[PDB]
Amino acid sequence: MARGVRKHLKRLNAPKHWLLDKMGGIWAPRPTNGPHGLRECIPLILILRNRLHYANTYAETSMILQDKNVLIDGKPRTDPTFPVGFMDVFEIPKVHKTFRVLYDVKGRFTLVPIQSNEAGFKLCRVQKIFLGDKGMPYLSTHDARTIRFPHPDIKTNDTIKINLKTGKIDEWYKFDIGKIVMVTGGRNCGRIGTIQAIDKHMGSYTMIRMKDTEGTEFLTRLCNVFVIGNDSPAVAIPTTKGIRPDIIKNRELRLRSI
Amino acid sequence: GSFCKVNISNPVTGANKSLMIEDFRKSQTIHGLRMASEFDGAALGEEYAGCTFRITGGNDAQGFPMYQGVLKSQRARLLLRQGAKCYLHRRNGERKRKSIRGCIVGPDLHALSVVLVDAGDKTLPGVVPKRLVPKRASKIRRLFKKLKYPKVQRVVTDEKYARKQRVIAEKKEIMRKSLQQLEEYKALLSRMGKQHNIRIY
Amino acid sequence: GITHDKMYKRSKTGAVQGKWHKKRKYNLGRQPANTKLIVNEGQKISTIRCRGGNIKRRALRLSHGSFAWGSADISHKARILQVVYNSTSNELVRTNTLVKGCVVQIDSAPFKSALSNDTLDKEILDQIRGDHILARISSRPGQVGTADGYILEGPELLFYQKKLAPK
RNA sequence: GGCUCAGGACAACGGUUGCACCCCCCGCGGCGGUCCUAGCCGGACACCGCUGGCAACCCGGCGCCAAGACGUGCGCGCAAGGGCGGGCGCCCGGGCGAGCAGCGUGACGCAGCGACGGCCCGCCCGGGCUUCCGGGGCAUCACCCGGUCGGCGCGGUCGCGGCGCGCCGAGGGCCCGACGCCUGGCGGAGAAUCAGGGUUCGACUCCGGAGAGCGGGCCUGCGAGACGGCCCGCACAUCCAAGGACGGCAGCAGGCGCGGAACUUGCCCAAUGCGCGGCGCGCGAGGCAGCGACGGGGAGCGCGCGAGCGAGGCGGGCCCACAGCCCCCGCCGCGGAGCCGAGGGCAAGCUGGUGCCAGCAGCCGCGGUAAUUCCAGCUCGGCGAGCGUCGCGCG
Ligand SMILES: [Mg+2]
Ligand SMILES: [Mg+2]
Ligand SMILES: [Mg+2]
Ligand SMILES: [Mg+2]
Ligand SMILES: [Mg+2]
Ligand SMILES: [Mg+2]
Ligand SMILES: [Mg+2]
Ligand SMILES: [Mg+2]
Repeated sequence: MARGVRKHLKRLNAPKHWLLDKMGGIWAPRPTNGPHGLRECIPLILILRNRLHYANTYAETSMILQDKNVLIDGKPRTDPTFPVGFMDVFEIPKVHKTFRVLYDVKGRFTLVPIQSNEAGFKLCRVQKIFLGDKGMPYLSTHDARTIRFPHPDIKTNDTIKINLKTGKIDEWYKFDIGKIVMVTGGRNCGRIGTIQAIDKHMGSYTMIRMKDTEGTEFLTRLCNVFVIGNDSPAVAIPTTKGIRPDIIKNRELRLRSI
Repeated sequence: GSFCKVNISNPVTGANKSLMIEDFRKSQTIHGLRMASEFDGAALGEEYAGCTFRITGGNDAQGFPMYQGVLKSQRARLLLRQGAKCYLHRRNGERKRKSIRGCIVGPDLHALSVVLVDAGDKTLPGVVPKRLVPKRASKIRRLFKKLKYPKVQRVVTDEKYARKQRVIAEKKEIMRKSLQQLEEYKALLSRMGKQHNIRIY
Repeated sequence: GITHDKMYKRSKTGAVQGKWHKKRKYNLGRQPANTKLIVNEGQKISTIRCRGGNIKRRALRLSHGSFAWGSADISHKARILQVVYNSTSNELVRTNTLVKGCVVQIDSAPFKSALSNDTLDKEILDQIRGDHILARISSRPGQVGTADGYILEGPELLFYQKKLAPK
């Protein structure tokens, strides 16, 4: 029974969707606390070193971050272990590359290059409405951001559009049947579909049923259902519109690419 | 050995000196005296008569220091806390048990620390030079190769004033914006109840 | 030292359980404050550094407290005279020890200073005309450093009056 | 972080719940109204100078000086706790499955922040306890428990709770195996074996738990009942200029003892990470090398009538924190097989000795003049850089 909090992370005990190599080393980076937690995030160095290949070692990534060449929602971050999460903005001005962090059909993080018209905001999921000091209403989001004095019409599990420049709401999407959603956890991560039923069980989890555009149907709990607009997506999405292929189709694709 | 290394320090002029004693009959008057106890120098007729001394400390034969409030003529062990005399800590909250000689004076001593408080007219081999000068602004204001001088402190130049004014203005505008936001939210909610702490006064 | 761990107890069947670890600081305890009514003298309160840096204060001696008359909504600060009843033990009463639930006598001066004539609860007015008023303690000394309460009335007043009348 | 498995058998542990009984540093985002010299307040110590004790370990006295240290504190009422504020059969917003939060008002109390402004709130990781199921053997252990079971009240705790105390009543568990005793008992993910069903093990790589000679206690700190932190008893151990002082390798190497059994008292932070930080430092974590027939994988001691090819040696590259090693380019050139057995199970037979002796033989059996079985030579068989013997597990 450890006397205090943990600071290390063994490579084998790291999350699977990070795709770390077994023999790369004994250790893995331990993300620091921030907007996203350990199991729904990814350290900055992994993106800067094992994905874009701009750096070959820890020291290069540290130097780059100190030089303040990377922006995360308009605020330069110098922490090599800063956690990056879903619906983030990842812009590198010195190479005119701007990406949005999303989930692929396989259930992994991806960078979707975006335009300037939609790179000044982000979508947030509201999880809690509480009264703070002096009875002032508040709200919290999945990225650990608190807003004061919100519109009464906003309820839990809704989606919020906040401008990055200032940090103010402009519009919100209600949680209802017939609204396009994206799955952010479980066996169905990265899929896109439309809500068709909402079944609530007293004292336990609420289940959400959605249908894929092709006609497929799948189930998931409400804790990882993310509205990304009405009917049509508000933001850009990867090339494939959240359609998971079968093993046979994936094998055909692999053989074609070989 | 059988002696006592009496060290004399003059605080008015910052001069100190030491000498040796080879007897106890002479120091019998010194016996039974505690710290901060007046001891007339007439015991030492060698240019010390008529001068009032004060006992400040000393080291026993083995070298153990002397502690004020024990009230004893032999050494004893106690658990010493942080910031106490005769103990150097290593960890922040660590203690130690070590021996110390008693406050009361006796023949077992080997070194005696004494100070001069009042003397006669006669001057003795035992001016105060100042290797350093005051560094705070208030101190110097009260009091009055290379050129090396201390850097002054507690001086309020131009940029300190600007910083304080900026901070005050920032706090004021923060309060004003919060008040405005509360007012507009209150103007809204015309069709619902509300529960906030009303500012008093 | 003092612990509230369940590892030193028997099981529901009466068996003895084995000791599989040493003592832990999560499960510690401390000696009671035993707050004493005053009746080098003065109010004394101590501070305790609890887990997480939080601060807890236990009163060792006190003499005053705030008491509220709910029916008429009259609250004043009064002096406690002495303890007269306790549902746990007579020894606490003899020693004049203050705990939550103690029944005490407070001075009537603050409450007779006004509304001694207004037609309120008759059973309280007679007490007001005297010198002491029966009251109860609602706070927890030893945790917050205060001894507050309320003036009795209703069935509980009759209960305690019958309890302490024959004595 | 690293080491180990002593203790512990409705416990630890694995999966599944909950806190409307809880605490939480860094980090991220908010928030920021403080009752009654502010061109900027006050005093100290550290290092250091002078002077000294003591074998060592340790410290003493006097003396000017600094703060993002300490203390006081300018400021638009604000910490904790306490009294009162909903219903008339039930159900049909800040928020819930759930009367939970916040607020108003009457009394107390002036906590925290403030000499370059942060008290407070939310998330996050982590912890504490908690629901349901699983969780070794012995019946030459059949009845067991007496804070043991429940209720009331207080105290203590971060917090619920017989957690502790006082009073009251009596209960709780058991052949669907209690209680007691034993274990050469850490648990799981997993490993060995092999038609299917199963049996045995599970110190060791990942997770969780416990410990730092035995037994206890405690300070600092958000966080420790910490041991490369302190105090005590016990058992060991070291220096002594005899009055005194002082230690904890189940961390890396190394040594003794024990045993059937187990490696260098090496180099480096260059890679993976952690700590503190701007152009880096440190890390016996970790990496590199050395010993290494535990063990696993790939080639060879020739082919053919002449050539060719390795091992090996000498130089140049590449690699390397530096050195190796692999691989590549030139010149010269060592080709080396053992361990078991030949009566049967079980594939493989002729001479010379010995004479129920010496010896072989897992079992059957041989040996007392041809010994197909002992001891030797020849020949032959199996596996092969490996073969055989002893113990354990599966079959
Ligand atoms: Mg004030
Ligand atoms: Mg200060
Ligand atoms: Mg054991
Ligand atoms: Mg472990
Ligand atoms: Mg431990
Ligand atoms: Mg310890
Ligand atoms: Mg340690
Ligand atoms: Mg050690």
